[PDB]
Amino acid sequence: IDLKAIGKLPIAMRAVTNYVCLKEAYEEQKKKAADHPNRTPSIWLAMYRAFGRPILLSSTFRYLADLLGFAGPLCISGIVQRVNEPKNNTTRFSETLSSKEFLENAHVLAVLLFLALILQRTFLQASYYVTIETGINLRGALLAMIYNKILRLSTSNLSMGEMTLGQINNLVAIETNQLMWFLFLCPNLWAMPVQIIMGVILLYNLLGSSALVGAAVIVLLAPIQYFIATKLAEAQKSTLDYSTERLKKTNEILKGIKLLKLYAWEHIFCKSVEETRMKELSSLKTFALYTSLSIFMNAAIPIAAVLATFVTHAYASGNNLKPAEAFASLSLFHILVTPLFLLSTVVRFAVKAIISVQKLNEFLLSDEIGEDSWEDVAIKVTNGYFSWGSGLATLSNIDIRIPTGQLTMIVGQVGCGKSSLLLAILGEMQTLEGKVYWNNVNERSRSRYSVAYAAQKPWLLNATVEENITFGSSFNRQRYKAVTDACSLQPDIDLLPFGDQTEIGERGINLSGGQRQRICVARALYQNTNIVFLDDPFSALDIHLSDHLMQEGILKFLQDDKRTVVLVTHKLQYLTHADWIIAMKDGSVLREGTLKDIQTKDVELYEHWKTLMDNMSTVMRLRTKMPWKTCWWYLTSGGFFLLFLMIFSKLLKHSVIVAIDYWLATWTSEYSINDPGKADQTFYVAGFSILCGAGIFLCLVTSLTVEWMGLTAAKNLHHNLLNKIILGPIRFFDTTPLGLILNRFSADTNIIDQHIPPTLESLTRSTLLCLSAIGMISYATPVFLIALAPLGVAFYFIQKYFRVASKDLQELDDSTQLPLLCHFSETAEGLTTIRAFRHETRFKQRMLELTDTNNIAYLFLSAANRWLEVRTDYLGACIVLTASIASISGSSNSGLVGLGLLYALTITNYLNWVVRNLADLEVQMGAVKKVNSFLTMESENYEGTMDPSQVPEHWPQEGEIKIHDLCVRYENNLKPVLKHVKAYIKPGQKVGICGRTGSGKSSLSLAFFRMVDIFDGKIVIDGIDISKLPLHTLRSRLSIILQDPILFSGSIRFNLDPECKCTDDRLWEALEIAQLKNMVKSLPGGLDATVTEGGENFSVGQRQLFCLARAFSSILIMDEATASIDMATENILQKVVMTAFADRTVVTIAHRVHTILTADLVIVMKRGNILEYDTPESLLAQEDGVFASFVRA
Ligand SMILES: COc1ccc(Cl)cc1C(=O)NCCc1ccc(S(=O)(=O)NC(=O)NC2CCCCC2)cc1
Ligand SMILES: Nc1ncnc2c1ncn2[C@@H]1O[C@H](COP(=O)(O)OP(=O)(O)OP(=O)(O)O)[C@@H](O)[C@H]1O
Repeated sequence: IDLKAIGKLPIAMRAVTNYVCLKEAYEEQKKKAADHPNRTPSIWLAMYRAFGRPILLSSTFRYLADLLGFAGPLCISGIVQRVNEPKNNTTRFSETLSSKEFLENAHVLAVLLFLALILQRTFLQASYYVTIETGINLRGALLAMIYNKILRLSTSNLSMGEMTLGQINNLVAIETNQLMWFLFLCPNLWAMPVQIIMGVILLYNLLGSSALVGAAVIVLLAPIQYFIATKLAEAQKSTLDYSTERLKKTNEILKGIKLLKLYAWEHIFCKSVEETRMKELSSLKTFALYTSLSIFMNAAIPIAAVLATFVTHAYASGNNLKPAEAFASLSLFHILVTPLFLLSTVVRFAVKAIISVQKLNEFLLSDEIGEDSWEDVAIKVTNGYFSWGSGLATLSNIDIRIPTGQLTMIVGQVGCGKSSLLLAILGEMQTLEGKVYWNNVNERSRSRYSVAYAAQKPWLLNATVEENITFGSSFNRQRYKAVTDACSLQPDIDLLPFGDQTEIGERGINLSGGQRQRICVARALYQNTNIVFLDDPFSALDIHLSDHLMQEGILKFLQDDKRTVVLVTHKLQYLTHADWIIAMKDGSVLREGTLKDIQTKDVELYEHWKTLMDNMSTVMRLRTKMPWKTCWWYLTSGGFFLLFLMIFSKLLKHSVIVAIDYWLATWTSEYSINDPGKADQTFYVAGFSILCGAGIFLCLVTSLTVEWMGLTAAKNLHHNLLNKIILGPIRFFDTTPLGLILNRFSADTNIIDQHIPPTLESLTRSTLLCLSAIGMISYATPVFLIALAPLGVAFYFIQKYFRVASKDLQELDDSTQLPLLCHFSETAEGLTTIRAFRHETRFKQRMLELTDTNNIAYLFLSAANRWLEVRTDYLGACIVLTASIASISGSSNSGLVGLGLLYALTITNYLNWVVRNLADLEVQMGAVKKVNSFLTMESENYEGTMDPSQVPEHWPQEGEIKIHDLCVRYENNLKPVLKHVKAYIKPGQKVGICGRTGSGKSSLSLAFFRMVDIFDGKIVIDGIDISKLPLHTLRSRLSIILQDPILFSGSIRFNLDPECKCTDDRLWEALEIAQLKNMVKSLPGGLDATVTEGGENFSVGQRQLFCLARAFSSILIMDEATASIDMATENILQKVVMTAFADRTVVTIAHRVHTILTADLVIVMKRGNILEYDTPESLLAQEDGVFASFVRA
């Protein structure tokens, strides 16, 4: 694969030269515009003179190539002119003459055509290859500048709080890509008239008069596509917004798989979501319509146009048209039509580039100056003003110099200024107004080169945690491991699948806010030249009974070391030696003292405080013809007249166009001067012109056919997913990550909706047209059948090479763009988190490598495409020479040679289209196959003769269930239980019972979750067989509680999705529970209130589902309250007793006394499962019952 092949030109245009050009251009812009500061409000009027890398070579070569190409058809006309044979009556001598008769000879013209074709193709490809190699550089430059102005300026930002991710939202991939594409496409806009005008002049010169009327039609046909563009863009935007709504709803739905997999809300939660898709589907249909129409515009106008000219042929009154006069005219028409689509694309591209550059100028001209205005002491200020950045009059009359090595902490939660003052001390905040002085020596950035900082708003790297803490220094096990073990991350030690080197942070493994603050303080610890600066890091993530432990680890770490260590915390848990304190209240620090010296000043301040206290052979070797069978699956299944109608229609239209050409040949076949006459002018209008309507009609039908098929398949494919995974087995869902499933649901549905149809249409059109042309060229000369056989056949092998080669390069590209954008994700996301960490300049060091490391692969892919195009062009030129030589040797008639040469010139260009479309289809279908293999697989059957049983909510025998006795080793690949634990429970057991870790999880999962070979045996449960309960409805009757009850969506506003028009959820079944009372009884949100992905965001009064409200099932099952307030848990227990009035039986799973302390009826267990029934807890102590529980009792 050779993912990182070579930089091979990092000096040329990677990082250094890009800045060396763009910065100088900016300097020239500012210096010149200084004279007219506001008379002319330009932005990048000097963006022309930005590089010195000329683009004039591109335009010059392009103009030369266009002239040669447009000349070619005149050579075709010459080669057809000499068809008439005027000999046997005059054979001039013309001895030794050179320029006299060198022109009209056929063979010399043919060789001229070959030379011109090769030269034009080569010049064109080389010129815009060079242009692209410059474009890439421009993109690198623009990015380098956006970073230079976003890194060392965007730290002290206060207006940016309106949109904190605006930069990483705009400049990520919408702007730079737009500018790179527009630079690579500019020559078309600059010199497309150089082709249109030239073609018009040639057509007027050789066509005469009957064609201009039929010629100027296409010059207006192109604006039809330019007009369709806007509507297509609007439809795409609407579809994108609907897709965003669908994606958010799907994320919410899929986030509760284990919760909904058995409750009464399994399928229903997707109902509207399904409609959502259908709803969104409607918008997609609208977009498809315009696209299909656009294809008709591109598939009909030429034919139509030429008919017009031939209609105006009746305005010429001539006998007929010389076959050497109109074949070349049609060739010119078929050549002119190419750059018009480029022009139409440029119509939108210019607007996109202008918008992007203006947005970039506005962003990079937004308070970026003044947001960075430039014994180890820094602070001596006599300011008449020290503004909170933009906010003036914030710190008036501030003057303080802080002796080092102190615990300076102005503890205060209200009006403290701890963040404003903390940022303004080290100069990182714009409080420099007035006069500021520093110490007599540093041992001009305001004396802060020895700073050290830790998070106040948490921050985690998008990489390994160990990387997140490496902090740009050495890394050896001794000091790092000692610091880590001072306050060990044991839960993080076991939870990370590869240690601290495993996934961590955003788009990685999650981390808690307490752990986040610990990580921040630890990365503060593993820093050198420690003169640390903190701004109250321990007011929220308080280490319970460990904040003192953390401060003692830090004691032996730095407070027993020679390094200034401070903290600006407000907590009184670690208040020992909290000597330094201030009373700012919108003022500077005017207080400083020892532990009791503050009481000397005797402020009401001290006293008051007390009162408030895998293999390559299985990937590469099987990569050849990768999607074939999957493509057959794609087309066949969901194709409404996929090939019954659309294939036949496409073939009919193509053959009809070929017959139209043959009819054009027939109309002017041989009657040229055999009959000037008056009745021979309109003979063939029923043989040639009468078919013209077919050319404008038949294709139009096919213009929708392919697209229509795709639309149907999309809905069906999407529906299949919902059909497949409406409900599923718990093993896979508890095994695989959620992100991959969400990606398979979203990205692949986008691909199948948007990109497959145009690729298929283009590939089919190219293949069929090339085949038709090959057939014609073989007809006109038998030798052509042999003559066109070998070389292209060899090309076939070469074709196969590309059919893989660039794909792998694309594969490299497919990953190459992942990291670099994340860089622009990180530095900006921490707009202030990386303010003054003494490594700001060092941020460029990695970016300037990444940019080149990616643009190198970009250029490699471009070069591969260029080589493919050149090879196709030369193969076509060879085919043209062969067919032309054969036609001129055979010399049957002018019509045959004209048709052959025109079709060869047509086929010259379609090979690149065919190859590119083949690659696109292969890659797209391979992407489809990733989720098309799991299209409808079913792994949870339901085949039971369970008779109709009423089974109301009544409790038969208090839910007596003892069905496990010496449980066997479980199976069915669903996290089996791998031991033996006989089960024998207490029927009338109200309160919960302590349990061992060995079987606590197994029992918790065993309350309702299915299993085959787990604990089968003698059973007495529920009055119906455990295995014979109906799979249609019985599983809907169960109930569970999540480990830490999280209901992300509303689940209250629309909680009456099943048949409950109870009209009592307001205050009768919920307020009495006293946990839902806060959100219901005394709340104005109402019976229709929702919280976005929150089970604990806005619902703190009842994190668990309201048990009484659901009983406005009958079996209640508990879990492990990981983050529940003990008082609230006791209140919920009182509500549980209120429910027990209707239940009087509850089983729970717990291993700690905090959840198993209130036992009223319990059992005496065996190794983790209940062994016998016994109320007394002391009896359980004598036996093996509660010894592990006794470890706290
Ligand atoms: C100058 O050009 C044209 C001239 C005429 C017409 Cl009517 C269309 C174009 C055109 O289409 N565009 C403008 C400029 C342009 C862009 C790409 C190509 S390319 O050779 O097809 N290369 C790729 O597309 N991708 C590679 C792979 C990695 C990404 C970047 C390069 C060729 C040219
Ligand atoms: N991003 C911001 N938006 C609005 N006001 C701000 C911002 N940053 C600072 N301020 C202002 O600066 C003043 C000083 O804030 P201070 O440092 O006391 O907050 P804090 O004590 O860190 O907050 P917390 O107690 O939650 O940690 C506040 O009155 C606040 O209005």
